[PDB]
Amino acid sequence: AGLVPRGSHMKILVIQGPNLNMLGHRDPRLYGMVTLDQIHEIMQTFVKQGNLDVELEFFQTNFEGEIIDKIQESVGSEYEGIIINPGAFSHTSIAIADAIMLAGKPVIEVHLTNIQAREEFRKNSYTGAACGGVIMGFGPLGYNMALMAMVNILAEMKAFQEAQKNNP
Amino acid sequence: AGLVPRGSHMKILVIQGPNLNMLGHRDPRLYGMVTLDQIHEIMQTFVKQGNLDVELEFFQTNFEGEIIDKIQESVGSEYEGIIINPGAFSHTSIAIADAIMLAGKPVIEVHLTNIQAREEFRKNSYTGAACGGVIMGFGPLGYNMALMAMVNILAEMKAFQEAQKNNP
Ligand SMILES: O=c1c2ccccc2oc2ccc(S(=O)(=O)N=c3[nH]nn[nH]3)cc12
Ligand SMILES: O=c1c2ccccc2oc2ccc(S(=O)(=O)N=c3[nH]nn[nH]3)cc12
Repeated sequence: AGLVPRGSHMKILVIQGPNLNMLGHRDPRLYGMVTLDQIHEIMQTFVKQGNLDVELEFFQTNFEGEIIDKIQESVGSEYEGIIINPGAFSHTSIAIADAIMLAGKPVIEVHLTNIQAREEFRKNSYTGAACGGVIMGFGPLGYNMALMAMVNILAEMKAFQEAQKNNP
Repeated sequence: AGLVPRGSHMKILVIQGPNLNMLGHRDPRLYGMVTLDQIHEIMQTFVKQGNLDVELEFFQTNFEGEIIDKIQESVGSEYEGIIINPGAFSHTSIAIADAIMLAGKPVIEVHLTNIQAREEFRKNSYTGAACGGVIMGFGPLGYNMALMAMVNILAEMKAFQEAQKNNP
């Protein structure tokens, strides 16, 4: 008793789906040539500026199967929550949505654009329905909003579980 | 020149739509009896904790027309941005969506629940499509996320407009 110091390395996995790696090379003039690496740096700076004890891991892929593999690799292993932008797969991938459903951890969906405001085929998100919450239309800023939420959620889950939940 | 001290009273209007006033009296056991007034207090505390120079005004109504009147009253007058939860009107009110479209200021939509994860009739948001961005499924926390975003947006709009934009 009293032998386990606190508190948190929170470990959050950020999964980016198809085409996002081309940000700032084709577009966005919409955010003035911000790149995907730059969004990731922005998230790291958010952590630093808040003096938060958070470890971020970043992963981008154009493959549905690589997204599912990555979600599965997190289930047994260390990552406490996932921030995901499945991009265009959000509207079609029942398989990714099911993988999220049974990930056993909080998952937050982010989109750069307001997918509710575009073509009819972009309005549906199977994956969004599986996630706890969805953020859309804030550009890179949306990712910092997702991080703010995830830190709150993971900090409160600990409080409950331990100290309270249990003092072995 | 140099005769106008800076910087910000940001004035943000928070508009809550139908049934939300009954939070914590019928539900949410979903958030343990949090009331609508309590959400508003949470937002005020967010401002205080960040030492932000932000003024919040709160308004709840069960009337579509009162929401439109309130949006209009902001156009000519002082409020720099709107955070809105139109609730069940989101799925049906073209009129509120049009009022948002021409509000001439940033408008962010928030829902407590993940409306993408419920009945088919709740998935559509006319109002969400009109807003710059949408946040759903974070409970009260979503409102603090909306505030974080709005402060960023309004701070950057000033930088541009003034100093840069213009030094009369
Ligand atoms: O805006 C972009 C974008 C711009 C330049 C080059 C590549 C790009 O890839 C993207 C991928 C996803 C998104 S997204 O707005 O984050 N998600 C979407 N879901 N369905 N459609 N969009 C925006 C984008
Ligand atoms: O969860 C509630 C709620 C619980 C107890 C009593 C009244 C309530 O009113 C609400 C009003 C709106 C929402 S809402 O999830 O923020 N927005 C919705 N749009 N369409 N359906 N829901 C949740 C709610």
